[PDB]
Amino acid sequence: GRVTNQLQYLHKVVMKALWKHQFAWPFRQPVDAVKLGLPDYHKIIKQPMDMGTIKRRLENNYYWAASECMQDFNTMFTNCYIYNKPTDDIVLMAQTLEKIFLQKVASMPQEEQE
Amino acid sequence: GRVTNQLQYLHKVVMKALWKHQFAWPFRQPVDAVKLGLPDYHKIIKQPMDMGTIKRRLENNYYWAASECMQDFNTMFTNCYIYNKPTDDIVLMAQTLEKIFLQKVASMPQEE
Repeated sequence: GRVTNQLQYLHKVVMKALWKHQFAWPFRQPVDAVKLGLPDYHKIIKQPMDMGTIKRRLENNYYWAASECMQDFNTMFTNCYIYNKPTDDIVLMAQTLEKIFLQKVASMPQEEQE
Repeated sequence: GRVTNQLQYLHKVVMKALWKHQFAWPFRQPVDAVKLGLPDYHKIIKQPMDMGTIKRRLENNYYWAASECMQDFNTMFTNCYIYNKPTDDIVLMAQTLEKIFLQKVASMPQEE
């Protein structure tokens, strides 16, 4: 439970950009395995992650460190690559979003503090 | 070339930690589909990436920005998750290495 300059950057710069992205819609809420017809989803993916969860954690001071937040972003993207077929559009969508995520992390301010 | 603080950090902290990790050996050279009996590998993975290539690139000043090297690390990890079965050990190895990657990149100096 902490607010830092990096957490504020992850929230207000990085997440804000990804959230509004045209490929973001599948990732803004938990995967709904019922609605989507995916009865094996929770057998394969043991740690579901989504932007809504990450955003709410940033608003509620759940994270102590930027790295913790970056790990949740990574789990979200990795779940997608692991669950889905190589040829699924969703995989391309996740790669596109993940490249922005990495690009933005490369300009995160580096006085990890608060 | 002079080497930005970020690329120096990627070389001396990130690659340093990953290259010597005990889970690193599958990733140190390009995947050999012949040796590994993986006829579909190059059909699924269109951009192979490996730590030997990235390390070479870091030594020979191939990179113009940190994000470029970081993209290569990401491609290497993602290749693995896309090609391999969810239950393969290699996936667990990749995840562990990628966690270190992200942890270190969290503390990377600022650009410029």
